[PDB]
Amino acid sequence: VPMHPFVKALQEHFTAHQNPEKAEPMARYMKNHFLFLGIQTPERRQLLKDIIQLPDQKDFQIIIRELWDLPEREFQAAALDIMQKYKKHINETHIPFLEELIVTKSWWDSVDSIVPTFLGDIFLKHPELISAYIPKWIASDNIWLQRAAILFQLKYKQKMDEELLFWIIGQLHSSKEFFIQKAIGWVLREYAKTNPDVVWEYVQNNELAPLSKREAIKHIKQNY
DNA sequence: AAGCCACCC
DNA sequence: TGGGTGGCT
Repeated sequence: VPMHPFVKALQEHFTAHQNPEKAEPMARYMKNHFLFLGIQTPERRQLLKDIIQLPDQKDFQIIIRELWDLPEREFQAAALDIMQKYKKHINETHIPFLEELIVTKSWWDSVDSIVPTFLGDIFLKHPELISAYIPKWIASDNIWLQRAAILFQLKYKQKMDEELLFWIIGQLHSSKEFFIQKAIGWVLREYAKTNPDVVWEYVQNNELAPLSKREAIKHIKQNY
C-alpha cells in the first residue's frame, strides 16, 4: 500500500477504470511477466491527467518507486509518464536511481522508455561519466543494462559518438540474446539515417550476428 | 503530425 | 518472414 497520497489517488483511479477484457491480451503481449489492469496508453494518460489536475520535486523519486512497486504494469508506464514531467530536475545524480528502474520489473517497454530519453540526455551533458557506467553495464550480464549501453545514444543523430557506439557493439555482438542482437541492429539502422557510409563500413568489416547485420542495413543496402 | 518501427508470432 | 499492431520522435 502506497504512502504517498498522489500514488494512492492514481491507484484508486486506475483501478476504478480497469478493463479485464483488455488485461488478458495486454498481459500475454508482455509474455505474462506482469499483471495488467487493461488500460492502454491514451486512456492511461487521460487518467493520469485527471489526478494531476504536480507534486513537489523532492517527492518525485518516492512517487516513481511506489508506482514501480505496484503489481500492475500500467503503474510503471504511468511512472515513466510522470518522470517526463520532472525532466528538468533529472541529472547525473539520478543515474543510480535510473539503474534501479532498469533492473527492477525489467522488460523492453520500461527499458526502451528510460534509456534513449533520460539516460541519453544525462550522458549528453555528462559524457565524462560514460566510462563509469557503460563498461559496468556491459560486464553485468544483465541484458537490460546491456541494452541500455547500446541504446542510450539511439536518438543522438549527428551527436553520435561513433567510435564509442562501435566499441559497445563489438563488446556485445556475441550475445545469444534476442533483445541484444536486435538492439544492435536497431541502433545501427537508426544511426545509418545520419551516417550511412560509416555504418556500412562497420558492418562490412566487423562480425555481427546475422539478425543484427540484416536489421542494420535493410534500408541502405540498395545504395552499395 | 505521422512516418517509422519497438514488440508479437 | 513480414503483417498486425500501438505508440514515439
